[PDB]
Amino acid sequence: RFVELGWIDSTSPVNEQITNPALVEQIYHSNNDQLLWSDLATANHFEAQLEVIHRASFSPLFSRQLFALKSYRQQDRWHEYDVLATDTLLQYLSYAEQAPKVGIAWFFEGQLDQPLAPPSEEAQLALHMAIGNQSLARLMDEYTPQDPAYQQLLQAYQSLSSIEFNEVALYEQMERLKRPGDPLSHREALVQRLALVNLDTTSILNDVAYYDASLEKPIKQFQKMHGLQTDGVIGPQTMKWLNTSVTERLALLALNAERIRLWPTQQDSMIVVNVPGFDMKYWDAGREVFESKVVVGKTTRPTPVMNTKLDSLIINPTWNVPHKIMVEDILPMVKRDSEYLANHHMEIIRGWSDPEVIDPALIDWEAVEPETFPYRLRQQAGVQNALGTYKFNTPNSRAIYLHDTPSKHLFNNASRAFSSGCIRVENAEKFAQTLLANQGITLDDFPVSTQAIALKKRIPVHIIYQTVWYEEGVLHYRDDIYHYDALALG
Ligand SMILES: *C(=O)[C@@H]([C@@H]1N=C(C(=O)O)[C@@H](S[C@@H]2CN[C@@H](C(=O)N(C)C)C2)[C@@H]1C)[C@@H](C)O
Repeated sequence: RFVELGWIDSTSPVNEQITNPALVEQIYHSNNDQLLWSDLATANHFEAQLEVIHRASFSPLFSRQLFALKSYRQQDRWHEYDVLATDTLLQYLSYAEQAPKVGIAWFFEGQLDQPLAPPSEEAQLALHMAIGNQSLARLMDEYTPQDPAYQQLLQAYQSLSSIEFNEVALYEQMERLKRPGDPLSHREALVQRLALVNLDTTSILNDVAYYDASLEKPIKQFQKMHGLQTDGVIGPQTMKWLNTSVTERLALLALNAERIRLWPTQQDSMIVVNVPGFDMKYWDAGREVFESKVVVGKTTRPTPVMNTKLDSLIINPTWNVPHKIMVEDILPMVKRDSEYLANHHMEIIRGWSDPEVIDPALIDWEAVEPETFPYRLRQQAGVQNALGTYKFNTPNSRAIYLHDTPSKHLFNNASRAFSSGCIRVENAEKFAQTLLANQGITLDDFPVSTQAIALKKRIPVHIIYQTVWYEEGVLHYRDDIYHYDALALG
């Protein structure tokens, strides 16, 4: 009924499957009712690009279209294929344009289940042109992030895609742990599985019945690759990653490539925190000037994906204990431990406006119900302050900022989801120094007390969620700390 095309019949399912009949009609008329997709290499390139979106499991919309396309192809229904491909490429183009704007909706909040708006005029133009110059492939590639980050993940996806269904024995072992020097049953499976992730297995010795030196370094860099303690020990966490299928790895790659559409371009001066990587990097004038491990929010108080700017830096910050924390977390502990306040250098304050220190002794602690308790808590400046020596002020509606910690031992863990959402920074001192250097700010000597310092040039802070990324020659994988890789894996 609905698609007014001469060479498509009325009862074809394409009439219901198509999103923008109007715009498809126009394109086909402008090209004298000719097929855009009769070149195989071109259809295959576009089916490949939709497999990616399929595996990433974030768009039932594109999955529907791909199944339908793949179904028209198996039956040699090349007229129906042609028109549905054209409609689906319009969607791909809306998708390419909209993700950086509003893609947070599809990858974190909800999903791309409903047809997108048509693409911009600029895009419809580029398409018309591509149709005439027989360069649809170039058009699709042009509408992928021109980011080496993207292309490195796609390169790896393409390699692994080539060997998806090569069966490879599951790596097994007798005991839950297995240390250098122990007997080793399944050496073949283990080495095959180190190879899957393109670790160099060439120097590993053959048919040695034990976990020898030749295996230590490959195992330790497989561990590093997966952000695990490089202890050399084949335990459950190692085996989880060793024994992941190529299907599972391609899904991780797919999701993480598509996620790079969200991440806001790249700036010369910029700060990136990768949550599941529990790390962060400060670029300034094209240069990586600083990197550091961080602690991010716990699963229950997660660090959200967001973009803000670093406005100012506080040296020797006092910590104004927010209400929610005082009421639930702190007052009930001072109600029992009558030494809490003094140990944590935490003084009682009339109000944030009226900063009068009240001695804890002037208070009927039996009498206090935390919910209604009328004064406020303020931790004095110091090394043992919850914010340590440095607060990094990133003002935003969610009250998330970067700060030093006194609990520097927590950086020793592989998995660093301990905070109430804020981001604790190892080597805050160096971070402070490089910021001030690159702002053209000097300090005649280190301040006695609390010092606010506004940045001349505010830096964008991007907090991303990236479970796969390319860095110094190699592809890193990380556990799905906050469960957003959920659908990709099954
Ligand atoms: C940021 O997360 C909040 C602020 N920053 C820190 C932090 O990095 O965790 C917390 S302090 C810590 C978590 N809850 C407190 C607690 O459990 N007790 C028993 C005192 C200590 C702090 C809440 C916030 C400003 O957004």
